Amino acid sequence: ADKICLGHHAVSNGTKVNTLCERGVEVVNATETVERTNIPRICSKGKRTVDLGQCGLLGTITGPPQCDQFLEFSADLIIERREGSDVCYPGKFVNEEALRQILRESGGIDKEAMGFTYSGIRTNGATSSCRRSGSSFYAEMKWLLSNTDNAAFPQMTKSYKNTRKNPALIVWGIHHSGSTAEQTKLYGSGNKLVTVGSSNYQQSFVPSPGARTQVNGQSGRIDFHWLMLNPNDTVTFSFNGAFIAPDRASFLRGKSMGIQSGVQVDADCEGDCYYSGGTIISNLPFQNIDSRAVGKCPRYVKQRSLLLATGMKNVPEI
Amino acid sequence: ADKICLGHHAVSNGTKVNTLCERGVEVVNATETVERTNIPRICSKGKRTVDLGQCGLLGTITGPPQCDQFLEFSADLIIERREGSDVCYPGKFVNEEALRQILRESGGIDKEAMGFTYSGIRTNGATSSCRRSGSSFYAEMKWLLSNTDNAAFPQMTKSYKNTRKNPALIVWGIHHSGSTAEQTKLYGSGNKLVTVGSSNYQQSFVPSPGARTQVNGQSGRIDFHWLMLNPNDTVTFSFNGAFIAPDRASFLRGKSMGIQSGVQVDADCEGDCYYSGGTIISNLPFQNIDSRAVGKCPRYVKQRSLLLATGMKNVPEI
Amino acid sequence: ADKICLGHHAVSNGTKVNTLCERGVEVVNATETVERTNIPRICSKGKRTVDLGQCGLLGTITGPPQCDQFLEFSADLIIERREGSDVCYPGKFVNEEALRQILRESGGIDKEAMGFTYSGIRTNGATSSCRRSGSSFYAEMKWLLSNTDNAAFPQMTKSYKNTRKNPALIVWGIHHSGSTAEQTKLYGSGNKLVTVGSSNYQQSFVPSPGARTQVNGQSGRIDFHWLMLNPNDTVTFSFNGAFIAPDRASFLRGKSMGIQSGVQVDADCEGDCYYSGGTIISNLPFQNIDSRAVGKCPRYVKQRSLLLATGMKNVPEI
Amino acid sequence: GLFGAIAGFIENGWEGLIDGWYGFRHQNAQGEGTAADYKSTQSAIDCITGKLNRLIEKTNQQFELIDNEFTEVEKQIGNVINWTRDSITEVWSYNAELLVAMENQHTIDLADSEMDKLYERVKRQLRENAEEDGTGCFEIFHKCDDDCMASIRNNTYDHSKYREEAMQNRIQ
Amino acid sequence: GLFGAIAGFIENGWEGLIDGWYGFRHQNAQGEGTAADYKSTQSAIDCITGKLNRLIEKTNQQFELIDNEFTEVEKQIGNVINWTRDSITEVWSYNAELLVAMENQHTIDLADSEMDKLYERVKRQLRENAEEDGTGCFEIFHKCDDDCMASIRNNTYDHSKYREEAMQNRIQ
Amino acid sequence: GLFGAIAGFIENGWEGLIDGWYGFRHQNAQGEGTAADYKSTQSAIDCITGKLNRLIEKTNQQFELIDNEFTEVEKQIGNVINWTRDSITEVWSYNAELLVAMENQHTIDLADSEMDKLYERVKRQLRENAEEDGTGCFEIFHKCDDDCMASIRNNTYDHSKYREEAMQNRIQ
Ligand SMILES: *[C@@H]1O[C@H](CO)[C@@H](O[C@@H]2O[C@H](CO)[C@@H](O[C@@H]3O[C@H](CO)[C@@H](O)[C@H](O)[C@@H]3O)[C@H](O)[C@H]2NC(C)=O)[C@H](O)[C@H]1NC(C)=O
Ligand SMILES: *[C@@H]1O[C@H](CO)[C@@H](O[C@@H]2O[C@H](CO)[C@@H](O[C@@H]3O[C@H](CO)[C@@H](O)[C@H](O)[C@@H]3O)[C@H](O)[C@H]2NC(C)=O)[C@H](O)[C@H]1NC(C)=O
Ligand SMILES: *[C@@H]1O[C@H](CO)[C@@H](O[C@@H]2O[C@H](CO)[C@@H](O[C@@H]3O[C@H](CO)[C@@H](O)[C@H](O)[C@@H]3O)[C@H](O)[C@H]2NC(C)=O)[C@H](O)[C@H]1NC(C)=O
Ligand SMILES: Cc1cc(C)n2c(NC3CCCCC3)c(-c3ccnc(Cl)c3)nc2n1
Ligand SMILES: Cc1cc(C)n2c(NC3CCCCC3)c(-c3ccnc(Cl)c3)nc2n1
Ligand SMILES: Cc1cc(C)n2c(NC3CCCCC3)c(-c3ccnc(Cl)c3)nc2n1
Ligand SMILES: *[C@@H]1O[C@H](CO)[C@@H](O)[C@H](O)[C@H]1NC(C)=O
Ligand SMILES: *[C@@H]1O[C@H](CO)[C@@H](O)[C@H](O)[C@H]1NC(C)=O
Ligand SMILES: *[C@@H]1O[C@H](CO)[C@@H](O)[C@H](O)[C@H]1NC(C)=O
Ligand SMILES: *[C@@H]1O[C@H](CO)[C@@H](O)[C@H](O)[C@H]1NC(C)=O
Ligand SMILES: *[C@@H]1O[C@H](CO)[C@@H](O)[C@H](O)[C@H]1NC(C)=O
Ligand SMILES: *[C@@H]1O[C@H](CO)[C@@H](O)[C@H](O)[C@H]1NC(C)=O
Ligand SMILES: *[C@@H]1O[C@H](CO)[C@@H](O)[C@H](O)[C@H]1NC(C)=O
Ligand SMILES: *[C@@H]1O[C@H](CO)[C@@H](O)[C@H](O)[C@H]1NC(C)=O
Repeated sequence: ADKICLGHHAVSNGTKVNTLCERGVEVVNATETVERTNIPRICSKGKRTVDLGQCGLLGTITGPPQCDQFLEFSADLIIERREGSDVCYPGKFVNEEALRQILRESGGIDKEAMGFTYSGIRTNGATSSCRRSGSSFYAEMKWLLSNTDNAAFPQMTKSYKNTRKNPALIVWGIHHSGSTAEQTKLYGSGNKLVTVGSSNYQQSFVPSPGARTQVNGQSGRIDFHWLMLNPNDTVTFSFNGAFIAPDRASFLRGKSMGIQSGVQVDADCEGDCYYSGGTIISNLPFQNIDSRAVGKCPRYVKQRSLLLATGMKNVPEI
Repeated sequence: ADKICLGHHAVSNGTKVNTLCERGVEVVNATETVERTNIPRICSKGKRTVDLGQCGLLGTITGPPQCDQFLEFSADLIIERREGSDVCYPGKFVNEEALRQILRESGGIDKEAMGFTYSGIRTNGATSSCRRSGSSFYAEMKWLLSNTDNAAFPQMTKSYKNTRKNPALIVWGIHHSGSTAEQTKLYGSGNKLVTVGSSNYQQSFVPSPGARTQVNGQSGRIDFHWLMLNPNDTVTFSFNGAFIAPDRASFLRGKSMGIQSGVQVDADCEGDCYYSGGTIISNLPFQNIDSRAVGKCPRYVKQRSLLLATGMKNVPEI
Repeated sequence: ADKICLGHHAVSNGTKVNTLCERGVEVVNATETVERTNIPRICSKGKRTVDLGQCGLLGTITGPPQCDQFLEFSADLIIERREGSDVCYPGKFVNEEALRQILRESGGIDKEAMGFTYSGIRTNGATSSCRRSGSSFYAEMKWLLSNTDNAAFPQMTKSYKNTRKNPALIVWGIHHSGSTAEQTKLYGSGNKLVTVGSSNYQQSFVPSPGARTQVNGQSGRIDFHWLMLNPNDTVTFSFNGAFIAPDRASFLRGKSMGIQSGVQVDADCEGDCYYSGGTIISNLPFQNIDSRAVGKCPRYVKQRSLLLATGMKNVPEI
Repeated sequence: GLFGAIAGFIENGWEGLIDGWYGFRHQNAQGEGTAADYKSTQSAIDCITGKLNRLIEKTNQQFELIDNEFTEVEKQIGNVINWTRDSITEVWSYNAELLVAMENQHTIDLADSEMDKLYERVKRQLRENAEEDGTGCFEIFHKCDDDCMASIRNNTYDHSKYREEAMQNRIQ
Repeated sequence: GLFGAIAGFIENGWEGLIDGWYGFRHQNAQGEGTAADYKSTQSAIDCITGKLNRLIEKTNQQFELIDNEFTEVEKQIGNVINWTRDSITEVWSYNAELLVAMENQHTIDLADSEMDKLYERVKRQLRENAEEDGTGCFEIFHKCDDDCMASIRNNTYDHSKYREEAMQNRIQ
Repeated sequence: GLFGAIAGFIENGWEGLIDGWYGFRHQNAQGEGTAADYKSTQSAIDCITGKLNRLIEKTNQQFELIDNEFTEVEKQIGNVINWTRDSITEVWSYNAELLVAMENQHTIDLADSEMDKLYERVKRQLRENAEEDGTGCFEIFHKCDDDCMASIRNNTYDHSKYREEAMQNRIQ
């Protein structure tokens, strides 16, 4: 009268999961596969970070008085804020998004002089909208202007040749006056025309005076143009008036990554996935926080939770 | 000498399905998972629909004589036909696709006066290509001529400031004459130039007379330009000749959806998936009708049929 | 005292595969599902191939001296090399990528005369940068020029009408001189302006002299523009100077495919998947060679090997 | 299936069974009789309905137009749009063909397992009183009337009542 | 499961088993006793850990920005970007929902098969000396003390020693 | 496998079997003998060939170029093209890794099921005449020569001829 039996274990309360042919099956254990938590800071240890403040990314090429300490920077991570501006005199760039995308991964810039010299005309044109200790202008460009009121501007030509083994970046500007009298007061009567030439580039520009709404107390405008130079070529400028001449050329170095954020910076932390609210640190394959994260991040799904079974089916007593 | 037995049911003829390791296995049932039928009408009940006829979508901003009843409309569904046109005088818009995409989801427009006034020059320019009861022009713009043949057009300026809490839409036009003689007859001899300015916008335009092929009996052309205005900004026009001035500004309201079709409209229906041939009503996850449907639609696959088993394997008698 | 036993077969050395819950399980067979081998040649049998050498794809429309034998070609496969050039006088096209994409699948071109005639002005302008047996120009365009040094260029108009049942392709050019004296020498003093009109197209152009870097010993430039014509319309050119006139129009025929490669051509072969290093011939569903292959190709994956089991688990003796 | 019951040692099905998926069939001195079972049919139907509810539903996402079919758009962007659409279509065509075959493979094995379990339960209920024959039928070694068969159908069958007679019949 | 052992002919589990997943429980003249098994628990745990190692890991590919959230971009390209992103999100949402259900279905069947194998091995070890009863236990027909149960639990049971007594007890 | 036959109660395979996947091995007074089976091998081979035919085939959709490798294109569109291509590559890399492991898991279970089915079929025709031993083979309780083995192999064994002698040998 002897007996032996076989059986398995069970637990008081289990977890509900989904299978191929039912929803809500109870098991002993389960785990989670979707991430929902973050850190409200920028984790950066082991990399060089540059935190631009009031300076815009595109200002570092021209140098308004608010970008005086970022003229030649080196970094592995670049952070841009919402209050950054890149102009001291009213105006805007042309094809700005491509330039921003180029600069976000440059890893820094290096400046080299050009060597242009001028005779006869003036050079020290200044305005009251860009003040350092008085009236000043951009730190890397020159406002040519004329010898005196209502004078003649000789037609001139200038040239520059690249020498190093990497492409260079060239930037210049055109000035649109606020009326038809200021143009004749600053560059004399007649017609004005500029032309830019290179091996794979040829363009012409002509000003257009007129009255506009007042921004920063001014009515004129400035337009900025840029080009990229192969490392054996030559660039030629031919001009007669309304020219903002460059003074230095920029070269890239290395590579990096850039983000836009609005939180502070922590130097005792580690991460590789960033978004506009902090850092995501996890090993799970899916996330449900943001769809525009950058770096090495898990994929984005629209579900809130997905449980994975880790035990047998639960059959409690009684 | 007693006996008991076990068995299962069967049917005379079954259906063939595909498994992981064979093709053509016979079962008792199967169902279909791909949709192939539609309704040859635009089913729309519970929503407000506007059916534009000969009127083009872009015409409702300018108001040719064929869009007189759609100047201020409200709708949730917008339908465009193949015969729609948006010009009474030869010409075309600039950057039209973006404007069409903006207007397709606007949900309607509302018009507000501007308040410009003119002195000296004429205002009642009319043509024979846009006839209402004689010779007329667009219903929302003005054609500024000169006082008399071969006269002077004073250089003038106008400004407008937004007041409401939403962006506004501004549209103007430029006229390219058919010959130099016509230009000097309508606006006098000399040079002509217009300029448009705002906070985030500055451009200049200049006409260019010439001879072209005859469309609708005319040789000149008209170009339309547009811009969007923030709810504090100001727009300034400075001009001397060849200007078509605006008269009213447009504001959006709500949201909606737009389609292109070629069938009639039914008011006793319900649907959310539209294409250029009717409506698709189904709960199946896949379809094989069209790849450019809009709304809430099943996904498109290139297979014609896919069966899903609903029973056991069929083993008929004998 | 009899006994009968059951068993299965085994092999001395097996292959390792991956399952759902283990890595490195040993079996008797496995096969490969990723392709890694190619043929370092262009396999082309049963199709007509054209192998452009020094001639660029866009040159066949204008006809520089290096494209004299490809003016009217027919092919099913088009191959472009790295040394191809499409200019004999310095210049460049406008919107070149779209034209290249159009031409890559044309399948060939056919030329038809236009019939323009001129009176008074000269026609035989030639340069030393395009030499056949002396000084010459493009084979399908005409350099107008003036009667004599420092003369007048009458304002002229020309027109052309399509007749066939397919769209046509029209190409013209504008000349930018190297200085402000050469423009006067070749077309006389004053202003210059050209205008192009059609049903759905109206543009104006004006030259711009200036000094640039020397390419091929020249300082001027030439810009090429193109348009497509519907099979009932009319094109009108109105010009006064600085015009390069067309002579023939092009029509497409059939369809084909185009690739860029750097290897030789084999005529005893067969394939449908090409890349810049040869041909891919396989039936496997995946490949790990190149991600920019064209034709009917397997899909690209980043793994190097993936084995599929073809037998039972291997349990060797002792 | 891979359990070897349907199309295995059971040669064929019955076309006269119209009120279930599985059932019994008995023959004694009085005559023949047929019935049907309830639990296995319910399990199979529940699994099928669960799969159907899981599958049949459409998305809740809205898409709009990005191109035009009355007047064309610029070529360089239309080419990109066409390329992207053609790329997506292949993935969506592959997924469905995988999923359908998956479910079709699973269902038949489920049905086979249910039949095998039904056989095994009845085999275990009758211990040392009946013998297998290899075609899905059991041979009883004592006298069983209609009430005994009905008891066999719905459990509550006591094997101690007939043990001695069945053993004596079987041993000799 | 489709093997019919867990939630099948075994009515419920034991909450007193805290050192394993499967185990024995014996009752003889001296008293009751309990123990646990090692091989099946190890197999199940190994499969679970293999699945966990296979699943838990993230990618190695790096992505960057293509639009701006401070100043907007041109509409005609932003629409295309938004359309593409929304298209990708659906595929990535569908894949996970499929995979999780797949693995959840597989695990329970694995556990059920392990329990069934453990039962079958013990059934085969005791030949013509014990009888099944239908609820997961065996009834022995001879006298078995603690050492005999221990020998049964670790595959050192010789059936030739007790054959004659068990056969005589069973036949009468 | 999850049926517990291959690498289960059968210790190892045979390297001398060269004309099949499964087979017999018999020993009697005359000597030893070996043969092979046909049905199970055919079933396994058919399943393998079906899988191979299903898998090995390439698409028929045609794709063309959208960029250039001699002269570059505008940056803002090249970035979008690169982003889209990198997005697609990940999906196509994930799908294959899932599918291969799926099929590898299925095949071994299929083979194990075939072995178990053959074992059970052989077992079910020697009723009350042979006894199991737990290592995959049976002991016969009467005198069986070569012809009797041959009849066992090809399903022509009558259990009524030897029943009395086998029962008398087994009971005592
Ligand atoms: C991108 O793919 C679409 C197809 O989804 C291409 O549009 C299709 O282009 C063909 C060729 O012209 C059209 O066929 C012809 O259309 C004309 C005009 O209606 C008709 O008269 C002819 O009888 C013939 O059917 C086809 O209709 C059109 N499909 C549309 C507009 O839905 C498109 O061309 C492709 N993109 C590029 C850049 O090629
Ligand atoms: C493509 O999708 C994105 C979303 O991922 C769209 O951007 C979103 O646009 C809405 C509508 O303006 C923004 O909401 C509003 O933003 C303003 C500005 O911050 C705020 O003041 C309002 O209270 C409201 O939140 C939303 O922020 C924005 N999301 C971003 C920038 O991440 C985008 O518009 C879509 N593309 C196109 C062409 O519409
Ligand atoms: C989009 O991705 C492609 C890659 O599929 C990028 O093209 C690749 O760019 C790199 C960097 O210039 C090229 O490498 C370099 O090529 C030059 C030319 O021979 C060589 O001298 C250098 O030593 C170096 O190897 C690479 O060849 C090129 N791949 C191609 C053209 O197939 C492309 O740049 C990416 N898009 C953007 C906007 O960056
Ligand atoms: C990269 C790739 C790989 C395979 C195996 N592919 C198949 N075969 C099916 C085999 C079973 C699993 C789904 C796919 C198809 C395919 C086959 C038949 N009809 C269509 Cl519409 C598509 N397209 C595939 N693409
Ligand atoms: C075209 C299509 C078809 C189906 C069946 N879809 C499902 N059902 C799941 C059923 C089980 C297999 C995975 C998909 C979902 C879905 C489900 C749950 N949550 C979300 Cl967010 C989405 N989206 C689907 N899309
Ligand atoms: C978002 C995501 C999630 C997972 C789990 N992923 C895996 N692991 C495999 C685990 C088994 C199922 C297929 C995927 C991979 C992966 C794996 C191996 N090789 C490469 Cl190249 C990639 N990429 C994944 N991406
Ligand atoms: C469930 O799994 C977690 C993860 O290891 C573990 O900590 C926990 O102990 C498990 N559940 C039980 C009841 O042990
Ligand atoms: C640049 O051009 C000169 C003259 O053509 C040539 O000698 C030189 O090798 C080229 N490259 C560099 C890097 O100087
Ligand atoms: C097969 O399923 C359909 C779907 O409801 C049902 O109408 C039909 O009756 C089923 N087949 C049989 C033979 O009943
Ligand atoms: C608009 O501008 C005025 C003046 O700068 C300012 O007072 C006001 O707050 C701004 N916003 C609105 C909604 O008026
Ligand atoms: C494994 O499969 C290959 C493929 O046909 C075959 O050539 C080979 O003979 C198989 N293995 C053995 C041991 O036969
Ligand atoms: C089973 O059927 C028999 C028929 O004789 C009946 O007496 C008995 O009550 C039934 N059992 C139950 C639980 O209803
Ligand atoms: C099995 O357990 C018994 C307990 O009596 C012990 O004597 C024997 O050594 C054990 N077998 C092995 C292989 O350890
Ligand atoms: C089976 O084998 C025996 C060998 O003794 C032979 O006599 C018999 O004819 C065979 N049966 C069949 C159907 O081949």
